[PDB]
Amino acid sequence: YDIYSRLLRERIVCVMGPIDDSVASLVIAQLLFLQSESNKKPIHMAINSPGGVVTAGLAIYDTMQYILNPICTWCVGQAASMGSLLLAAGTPGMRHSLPNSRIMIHQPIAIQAEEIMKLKKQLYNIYAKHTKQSLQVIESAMERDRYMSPMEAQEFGILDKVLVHP
Amino acid sequence: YDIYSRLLRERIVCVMGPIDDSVASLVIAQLLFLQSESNKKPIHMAINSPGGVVTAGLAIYDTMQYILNPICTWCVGQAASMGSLLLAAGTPGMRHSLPNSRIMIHQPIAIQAEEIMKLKKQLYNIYAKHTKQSLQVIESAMERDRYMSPMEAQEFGILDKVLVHP
Amino acid sequence: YDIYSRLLRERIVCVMGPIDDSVASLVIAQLLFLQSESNKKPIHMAINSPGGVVTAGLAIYDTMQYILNPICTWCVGQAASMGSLLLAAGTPGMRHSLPNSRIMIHQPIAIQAEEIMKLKKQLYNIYAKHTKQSLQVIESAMERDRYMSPMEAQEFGILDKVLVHP
Amino acid sequence: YDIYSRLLRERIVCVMGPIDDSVASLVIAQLLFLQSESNKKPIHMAINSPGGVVTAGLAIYDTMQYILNPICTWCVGQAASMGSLLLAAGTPGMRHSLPNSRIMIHQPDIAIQAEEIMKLKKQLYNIYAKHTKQSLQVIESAMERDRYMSPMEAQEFGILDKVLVHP
Amino acid sequence: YDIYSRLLRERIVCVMGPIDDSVASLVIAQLLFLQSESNKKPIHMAINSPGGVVTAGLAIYDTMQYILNPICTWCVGQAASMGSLLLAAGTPGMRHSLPNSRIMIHQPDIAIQAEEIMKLKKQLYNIYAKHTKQSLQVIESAMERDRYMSPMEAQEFGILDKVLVHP
Amino acid sequence: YDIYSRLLRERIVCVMGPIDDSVASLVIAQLLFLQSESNKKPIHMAINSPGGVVTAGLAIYDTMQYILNPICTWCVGQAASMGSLLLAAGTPGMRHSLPNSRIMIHQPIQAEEIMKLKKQLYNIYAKHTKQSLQVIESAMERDRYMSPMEAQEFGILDKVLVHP
Amino acid sequence: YDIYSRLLRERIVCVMGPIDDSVASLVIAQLLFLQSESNKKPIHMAINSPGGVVTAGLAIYDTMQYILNPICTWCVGQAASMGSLLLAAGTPGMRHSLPNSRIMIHQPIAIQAEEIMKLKKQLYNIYAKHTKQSLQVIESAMERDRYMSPMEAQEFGILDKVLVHP
Amino acid sequence: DIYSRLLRERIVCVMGPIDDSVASLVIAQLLFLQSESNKKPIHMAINSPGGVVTAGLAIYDTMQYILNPICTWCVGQAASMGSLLLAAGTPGMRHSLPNSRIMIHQPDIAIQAEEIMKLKKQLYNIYAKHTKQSLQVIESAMERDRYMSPMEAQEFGILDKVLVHP
Amino acid sequence: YDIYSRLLRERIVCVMGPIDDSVASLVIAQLLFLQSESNKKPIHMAINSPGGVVTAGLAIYDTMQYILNPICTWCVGQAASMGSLLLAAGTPGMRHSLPNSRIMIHQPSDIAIQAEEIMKLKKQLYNIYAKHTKQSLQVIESAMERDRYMSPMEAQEFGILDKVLVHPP
Amino acid sequence: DIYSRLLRERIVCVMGPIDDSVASLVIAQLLFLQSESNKKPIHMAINSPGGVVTAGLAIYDTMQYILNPICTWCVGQAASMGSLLLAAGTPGMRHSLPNSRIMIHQPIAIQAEEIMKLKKQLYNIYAKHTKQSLQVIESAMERDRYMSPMEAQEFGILDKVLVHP
Ligand SMILES: O=C(NCc1ccc2c(c1)OCO2)c1nnc(Cc2ccc(F)cc2Cl)o1
Ligand SMILES: O=C(NCc1ccc2c(c1)OCO2)c1nnc(Cc2ccc(F)cc2Cl)o1
Ligand SMILES: O=C(NCc1ccc2c(c1)OCO2)c1nnc(Cc2ccc(F)cc2Cl)o1
Ligand SMILES: O=C(NCc1ccc2c(c1)OCO2)c1nnc(Cc2ccc(F)cc2Cl)o1
Ligand SMILES: O=C(NCc1ccc2c(c1)OCO2)c1nnc(Cc2ccc(F)cc2Cl)o1
Ligand SMILES: O=C(NCc1ccc2c(c1)OCO2)c1nnc(Cc2ccc(F)cc2Cl)o1
Ligand SMILES: O=C(NCc1ccc2c(c1)OCO2)c1nnc(Cc2ccc(F)cc2Cl)o1
Ligand SMILES: O=C(NCc1ccc2c(c1)OCO2)c1nnc(Cc2ccc(F)cc2Cl)o1
Ligand SMILES: O=C(NCc1ccc2c(c1)OCO2)c1nnc(Cc2ccc(F)cc2Cl)o1
Ligand SMILES: O=C(NCc1ccc2c(c1)OCO2)c1nnc(Cc2ccc(F)cc2Cl)o1
Repeated sequence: YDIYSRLLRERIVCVMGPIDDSVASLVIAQLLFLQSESNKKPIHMAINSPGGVVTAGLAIYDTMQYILNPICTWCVGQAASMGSLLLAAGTPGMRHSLPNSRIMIHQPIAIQAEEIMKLKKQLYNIYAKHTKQSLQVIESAMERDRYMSPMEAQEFGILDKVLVHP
Repeated sequence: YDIYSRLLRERIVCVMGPIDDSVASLVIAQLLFLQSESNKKPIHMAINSPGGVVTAGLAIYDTMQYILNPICTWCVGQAASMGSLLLAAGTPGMRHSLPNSRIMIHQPIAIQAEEIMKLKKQLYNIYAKHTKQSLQVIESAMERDRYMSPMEAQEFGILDKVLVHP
Repeated sequence: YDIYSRLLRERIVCVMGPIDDSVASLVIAQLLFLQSESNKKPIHMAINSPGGVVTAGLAIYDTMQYILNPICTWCVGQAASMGSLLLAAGTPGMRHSLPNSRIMIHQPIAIQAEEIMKLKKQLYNIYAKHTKQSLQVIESAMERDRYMSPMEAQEFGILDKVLVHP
Repeated sequence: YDIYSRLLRERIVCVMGPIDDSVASLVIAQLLFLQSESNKKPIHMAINSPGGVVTAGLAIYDTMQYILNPICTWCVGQAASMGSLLLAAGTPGMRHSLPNSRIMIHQPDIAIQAEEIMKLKKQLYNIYAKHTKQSLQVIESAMERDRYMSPMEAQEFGILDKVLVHP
Repeated sequence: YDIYSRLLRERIVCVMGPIDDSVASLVIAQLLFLQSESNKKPIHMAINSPGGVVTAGLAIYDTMQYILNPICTWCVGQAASMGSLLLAAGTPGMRHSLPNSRIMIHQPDIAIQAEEIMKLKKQLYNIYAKHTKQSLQVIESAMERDRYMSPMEAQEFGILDKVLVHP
Repeated sequence: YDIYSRLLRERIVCVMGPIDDSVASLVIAQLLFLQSESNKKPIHMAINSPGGVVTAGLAIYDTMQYILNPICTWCVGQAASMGSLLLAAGTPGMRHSLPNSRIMIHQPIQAEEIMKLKKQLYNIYAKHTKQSLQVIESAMERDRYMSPMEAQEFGILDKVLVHP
Repeated sequence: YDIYSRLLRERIVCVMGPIDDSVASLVIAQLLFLQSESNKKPIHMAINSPGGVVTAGLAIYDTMQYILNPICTWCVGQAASMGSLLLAAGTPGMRHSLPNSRIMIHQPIAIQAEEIMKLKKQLYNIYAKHTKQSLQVIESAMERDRYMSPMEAQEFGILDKVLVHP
Repeated sequence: DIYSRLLRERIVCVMGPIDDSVASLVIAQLLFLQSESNKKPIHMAINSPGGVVTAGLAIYDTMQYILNPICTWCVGQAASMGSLLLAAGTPGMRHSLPNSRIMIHQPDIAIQAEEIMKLKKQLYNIYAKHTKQSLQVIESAMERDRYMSPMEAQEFGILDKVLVHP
Repeated sequence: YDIYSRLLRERIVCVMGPIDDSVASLVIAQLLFLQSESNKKPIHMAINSPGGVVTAGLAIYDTMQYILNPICTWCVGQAASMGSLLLAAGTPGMRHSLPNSRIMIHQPSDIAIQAEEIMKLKKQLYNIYAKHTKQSLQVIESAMERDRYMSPMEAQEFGILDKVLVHPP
Repeated sequence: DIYSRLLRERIVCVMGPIDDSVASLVIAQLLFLQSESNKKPIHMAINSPGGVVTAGLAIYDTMQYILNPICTWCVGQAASMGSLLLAAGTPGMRHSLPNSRIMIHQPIAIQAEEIMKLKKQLYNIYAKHTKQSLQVIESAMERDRYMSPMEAQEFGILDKVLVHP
């Protein structure tokens, strides 16, 4: 009996490792499943990812917003690139992080020059929406190759609570 | 059934081999499971690791502090780099080691220079917290490429009991 | 069921092939398992190994000494490097070998120079402890790139009985 | 069920392909298993091997002699190097071969010194001479020739007892 | 159930793809099984093989001759080198072939000496002549030609008995 | 000596194949070389490239503009991506092409920097073809090749020659 | 003649492609050569590099400063990472750049955490010395994953003149 | 050829890792220059992270054997056996450029445990001889995984002069 | 020209690196070269080898003994396996070693041989060692059994080399 | 090049495995030395474990073709086709160093008959130059073993075993 099954029975979705179309398919499938069991019971999303494909990450993001369930996000280990975007996409008041985690919002098929900027500005708006920061701040922050502490990411607007014990 | 399914039925979590994001996910999943069965019954963590990814180790570490269960750590074979951190992070009075084990605290997507130091100082504080040593002592020891014996590591504050037989 | 799953029901643990951190984890779990069913019924350890990782072998060794069960060791095929150490680590009077086996005690993550030298003396003492020989004999014997016959290794203190038929 | 479990349910042990420590562990486990089911019912060992690791073969050899069961050896396809040694190690009167099988006794894990390889060679010399009832000098001179023997040829030599076309 | 499991319930053994010691072990194991179910009920051998190891092919051949069951051979797609030898080794009157199949008897373990390759070649010469009822002069001269035969050609030669478009 | 040296002795620089930092080093070295022998005699640049590294091409481009020699560009086979940029960067009135060639200006680091390079290419094309920025941007958006006469009617090259 | 045997006759040293220990030896040898021909005639260093090994760059830098010749640096194509350091290390008034070149000072054998910061602070001081900026400005500037235009680098102090034509 | 002219000025380049292939070349050039003049000094430019010990000791023994004075120059870095060759220069003629990195901590065929300590103890004596420090000081220093600045190595006794300009 | 073409003008043959049929061919060619030019001037052999193919080493050994020149051997860095055999095969009184070298005579465990033909080769190595070190066969057999290196002074007292030099007097 | 000076002394090196690539060079050097003088002898140094049969027979026939006397020298080892070239020297001029190893056992894709045709061709060539019977050669070549230089001299493969000149 897979341990990841008894995790699903507790409404926990693990987003660990890089994010590609294969990972997104599972996460989205698990999210739509838990919604059918209850569109009211909250869902916990554990994040330990260095990023991945943007479209695959945006696929999870729109799915997190589409469903009606509240989503508790937990940053474990690290949440970088698209991983921090999913972290900030949690239900307001339910975005958590463990004390020694690291948060990074800087960005490290084949597309055109105008297309990467379309996605980049598309990322600017999503961050500003959930962190309630200005577009100019997000641009300057994502330009810095740096990690943030859980307390730093709380001051930036990415997460709400840093917990040592429940 | 499978021997690894029986260790879990006996509240034993194996942290053996190198540590990456994949290993940490299992350990954290196994840790959260045993807590649900009982937030009072202790958990046994067997460690035979040469280290691994820092964020993955801090992920397990933060989870060890998060849960309420007492955690008995056992160094078998060796516990080096992030492995020694998990060993010293056990519940005080329950950090064990077998007689012929070796303990090493020296540290061997990329990051910037200012970021790895944010992690070393993050490791300095965690060691000093559980070994009850000064930051200068932890820093000075970690500068030496060396292993410690169970009795050597016991005086330093890494483990509490050295057992040949119970 | 599986032939190796039926061996476990007969208290037989197979240490064949090279020894690494993966082998030690499996063997230790089986040893801890058989002890739980009965701390009095003996355990049989079949050895056909050319050696392996030192720390992984010492992990099995400390577990062999830790538990209360008597351990019958059987040298089948060959027991070289760390393999002979586990063979000699059996309960006195229960160290066997088949007639055409070869026994070798000579030794063929990165460590420093002092630490591998710390490990050989760690091997010297364990051999000298179980063969009742002097350290000078063990040091001089391990200097010879050579194999011993089962009766020769019995003369040396590595095993007690050489059996052709039961 | 699995055919190899049906073979095991009929006391048949398959020694096919090269021999390494991985093969020997299974064969020894299957032999110790069948002895527990019955130390009196014979065991059938089918051999189609070109040889393999010497220490792994001697593990099977010592195990074949250790147990109390009679062991019927059947050479199908070929038995070379350690395979013929396991073939000749059967219970006298129970060493078989099929008509088109190929028998070879000439020899072609970790490294070894020179003295150890000659130790292993003389260890092979003694085992053959014991079961073929030939002299050691004959075995040494025969093993010097890079050659195969026919099933009938090996019967005159003492490696196998019966060459069967039909039962 | 696996289609290869249901095939066995109808006494069909599939010899398809190249022939090695691994393939021979399966075929021999399945053949011994069906004999236990019935030493009288026939066995069906479907062949779509380009050849393979000689000793592995001889292993199946000797096993086909050893057992008592009648064996129906079917050439499907192609049967070349050792594959055609097993095709001709069927029970007389039970060797079939489909219309668009192709049969080849021309030839393309450890490293073998020169005298050993001829001993295997002469071993193949005799097996063909026994089952095709042809002379050695015909077999050797035919095997010298790098060529395929039609099912009707191979029937005139003695390799198979029936060429069927429909049953 | 080497046939490519007797080409150099006649003021011919070959830019054929993809463009990397290695190609630019040779072209820049050969361009600086021919200028010393004579800052007035023109230089002939044969181009058969599908593109390459942007920075290496701009290195060649900036050097073509830097030197005082007139630059005759020749599109033979094809000139795509950065190759067409070097083709249009020739001295006005000296940009040639053979009849069966094909010219491509569509283009196959951080997002803000990839965009900085694209807009940087827009200006270089518009400068040498004398077309509007919207025209260059809209043209470079189409994944397609142009005929030698089309590239003349666009400002990329001046003459299409069958025989000298 | 060979063009590379002719660049040297004009006191031109090419620093193009990535920088490793092999490139530095060639560059250093050619620099030491040109000084012997004349310790007064200037040397021209063309730079088209995306960076490389830090120690290899410092080898060229110390050699550029050691020799007595004036050094004219030319940024053609790009000068990133260690390339921008060599560009700014030219003789004041002799650091050039072509109009479409791009300059990057952000930085994209194994070392320890304390040692990578020593190299970073070592890069901070070399940049600050030649650009006449504060250490605080350099640290924040090198933190931005971005390239600079030739005019930007002229204001920041990396180069002195931007030439379209001589 | 620049490498033919380097030799014409009595300069021997030891750059990159050190193997038997490098040592043979270096030894040949050293033996060559001694015949040209047993009095004219030889200049050794070193940019190495270390390598095989026996090859380094081969160069060391050859450097000491000949009668010529030997000027050593640390350029870029001199670590492991490279620093040993650096300190093996003629006293008063061991230089280093300001941004170099000197390391004395240690990271052809397999060797036994006793025969790595004999090499390690062999390195201790050579360092103490050429640095004029005690063996106890050298041993404790070589245990620290860290680099020294040229001025630090000047204070430690590895080199004599740190020059920015001559 | 090449620096290796300048050692040759000074009668120096480099046996540096592992030994295969390719290395032996050069050494054999270089050795016959220096003897034909002069059968009286000595030849200097610098050795920095961990061993190699046995037959290739015996090719150098038989060639070293065949020619008339005295041969000065130099152990630099290390001389292990077949390297020490060529080192000990130098003309008596002309076998050198630098102070930090490491000499090994234990053999580590171009075609594949049979079991009987490896003992024919080991005994072939035993006799050559005992001949040049003037130790007993029982000592050489027992010595080559120890997986160990010798110091130049250790290897001198054993009979492998004659002089340990820091500087030439 | 040292190998160019070797040719100036009429020495041809047959070292390493034998393939069509090695044979072409050796034959060219042999054809070269005959043009220089069909009377001055040629020295063939052999340190080979064998190789392709057709390449060896190509070298062998050329050794027999030319009129020059050919001195063969076994250094290190001469196995498979290497021993054939060793015995193919002019009688009385086939030498060997003391520690050399001689092996006569033979350890594109060809058919069984053509492979058996090649062995019998090797049987006859050995018997011709060693002056032995086919029965002796077949039985000797059947043993996977090496011979000493004195052993091979008693067999007829070489003439002199030299320690010093
Ligand atoms: O019926 C639907 N859900 C109920 C459901 C029930 C049980 C599940 C399940 C889903 O998943 C496994 O167990 C549904 N149908 N269409 C959508 C919209 C949609 C939204 C996001 C996305 F990525 C893809 C889609 Cl299609 O929802
Ligand atoms: O304990 C929790 N649920 C009970 C439970 C959890 C997992 C289980 C289980 C029962 O039975 C088998 O598996 C829980 N509450 N919030 C979270 C999110 C989270 C994820 C990772 C992490 F490091 C820290 C946190 Cl807080 O988990
Ligand atoms: O109750 C214990 N065992 C009983 C047991 C029962 C069933 C098992 C089993 C073990 O293993 C599979 O099935 C126990 N006591 N101490 C520990 C910690 C420990 C000690 C030594 C060591 F090498 C590793 C570890 Cl984790 O565990
Ligand atoms: O316990 C034995 N039989 C009972 C048995 C029952 C079920 C089995 C089995 C064995 O094996 C599979 O399932 C036994 N028989 N002989 C020995 C000595 C021995 C010899 C060689 C070796 F490698 C290991 C050993 Cl223990 O033990
Ligand atoms: O008829 C037989 N019934 C026993 C049997 C029953 C069920 C089986 C089986 C075997 O195998 C799986 O299912 C039989 N078995 N073996 C032989 C002789 C033989 C022939 C060829 C060979 F390579 C090896 C041998 Cl031992 O006869
Ligand atoms: O010295 C120059 N010419 C002499 C010369 C002579 C022979 C050559 C050669 C050059 O090249 C091979 O053969 C020179 N002319 N302009 C510059 C500035 C410059 C501009 C761009 C650039 F990428 C590099 C530089 Cl240095 O320098
Ligand atoms: O001979 C020297 N100069 C003249 C010279 C002439 C021709 C050259 C040459 C050098 O090099 C190619 O052709 C010299 N001797 N010592 C130094 C100090 C030094 C400084 C930095 C460095 F990395 C290495 C060293 Cl050695 O310079
Ligand atoms: O005969 C010699 N003439 C000098 C010389 C040497 C090499 C040359 C050269 C001139 O010109 C180009 O190359 C000679 N010098 N040293 C030795 C012995 C020796 C061998 C190896 C070693 F590491 C140390 C030493 Cl001392 O002999
Ligand atoms: O012709 C000989 N010398 C002349 C000569 C001249 C210049 C050389 C050379 C040789 O070598 C390159 O430069 C010669 N002297 N002895 C032999 C017998 C021999 C012994 C061993 C061996 F491996 C090969 C042979 Cl041929 O031949
Ligand atoms: O001396 C001959 N030509 C002149 C010559 C001169 C120098 C050479 C050479 C050839 O070759 C390089 O150096 C010669 N003698 N016989 C033949 C015919 C022949 C014989 C055997 C063979 F395999 C191939 C051929 Cl073509 O030609």
